[PDB]
Parts: sequence; C-alpha cells; structure tokens
Amino acid sequence: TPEVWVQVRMEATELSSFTIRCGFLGSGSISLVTVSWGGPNGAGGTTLAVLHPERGIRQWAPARQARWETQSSISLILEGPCANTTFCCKFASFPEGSWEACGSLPPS
Amino acid sequence: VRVQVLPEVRGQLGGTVELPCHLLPPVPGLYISLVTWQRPDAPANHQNVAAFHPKMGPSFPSPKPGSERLSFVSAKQSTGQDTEAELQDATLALHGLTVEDEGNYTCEFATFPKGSVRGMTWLRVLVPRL
Ligand SMILES: *[C@@H]1O[C@H](CO)[C@@H](O)[C@H](O)[C@H]1NC(C)=O
Repeated sequence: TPEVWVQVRMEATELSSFTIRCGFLGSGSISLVTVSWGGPNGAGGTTLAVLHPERGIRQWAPARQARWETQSSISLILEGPCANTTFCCKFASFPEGSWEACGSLPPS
Repeated sequence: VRVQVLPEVRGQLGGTVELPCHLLPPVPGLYISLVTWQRPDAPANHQNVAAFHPKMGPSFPSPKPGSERLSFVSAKQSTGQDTEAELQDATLALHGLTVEDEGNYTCEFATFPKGSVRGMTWLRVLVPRL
C-alpha cells in the first residue's frame, strides 16, 4: 500500500525556523503536491504550498521557502508557528490516486 | 472555484447511473493536474477507485468496484501538444449496480495553482420491493 510520511523539525540552533518535510512512497509519479497547515488540504486546513513537477511551485504565508526534494518528496520553511500545529501533505499520483498524511513537531 | 456535485444520486440495482462532478467556473490559468474519485469509507486499498490523467487517461486501482463497472463519462485526455485535455467534467458512471456500491463518493480536482478542490456525493442503490 502507498504511504505518505510527514516530518516537521526545528533544524537550526537558532530555534526560529519550522522545517516541514513530506514524501510519497508509491508506484507512480507525482502530479501535484498540496501542503496545508492546520488540517487536510481542501478540507479545513489552510493552504500553504502547491507544487507541480512542471508548472512550478506555489506558496502562501507564512511559507518562506517551498521546494522539491529527492525521491518524490518536498520541504518547506516557515517564517519566524506553534509546536502543536499540524501540517498535512496530500500527494495526487497517477495511477494510484490521492494520498494524504499529517504530522507535527515531536515533543522535546 | 468550486466542485459541483449532487448531494444524493439514486440508481436501480443492476442498472447504470452517473455521478455528476464539475469544476466551475472555467478560469483561465487554472490547470487540472489530476482527477481522483474515492470511496472514503472503503478500506485504504479500496479508497482510490478511479483517477484521470491529462495525458495517460483513466485508471481504476481498487478492484472494488473496479474498471469492469466504472467509467468516465466526458473526461478527455490530451491528443498532443495541440489539443489541451478536458478534465472539468469528471462525471463518473457505474454499471451493473450492486448493494456494495451504496455510500459516499468523493470527487477531487488536483488543480494548479489553487490546489485540491473536492466534493462529496452519496449514492443510493434502490433494491426492488425495498
Ligand atoms: C498550542 O500551544 C500554544 C502555546 O503553548 C497554546 O497557546 C495553545 O492553546 C495550544 N493549542 C492547543 C489546541 O492546545
């Protein structure tokens, strides 16, 4: 079964940078990635980023950086966010369909 | 934009019915990257029942109800660099309705740059004398 992983971390000693990461382990190429903070994409969450493999990257506040990563995955950086905030990543892939998972900052 | 779907669709057992789904209104610059039909209440390996790619056409990954009983009514894939694909009418058709087909169906458009836009429809299978 296809699986979507989501990881959000503070990867700097300055402790002022949220890093959102998510990827898709499937059998087809990605047609679109939608990233939302607070809930599922198009179902309560606030749209943060939309990524298309050819048409480019689309991002909204407070996304300072949204980019593709290797092996069917992406990364996102927030400006400045709370530790209990949930970030959801939905991958639309042919021919297997759409798949979504959510994650949050792990406890200290 | 919005997804136009009917709240409920009624079909006869063993018959054929259509689940309307449209992305309205037409917006220049809005690109539909993929259409996904899901049975969100069916197990994880059975949720994704139908998908349509602008170039490669349709797919039906879940065996239930499977490609033998599902079809896209009006979705047309692209025919080269000349003609653009037409995915705005994502109406799905079910053939040979069974009682297993009753329930929720979601129609989602993976759009650029807007994102995921989805609507839901409940399919009611009418059993004779019932
Ligand atoms: C999340 O954490 C912040 C700061 O600790 C707090 O103000 C807020 O109430 C929390 N939200 C929930 C839903 O607990």
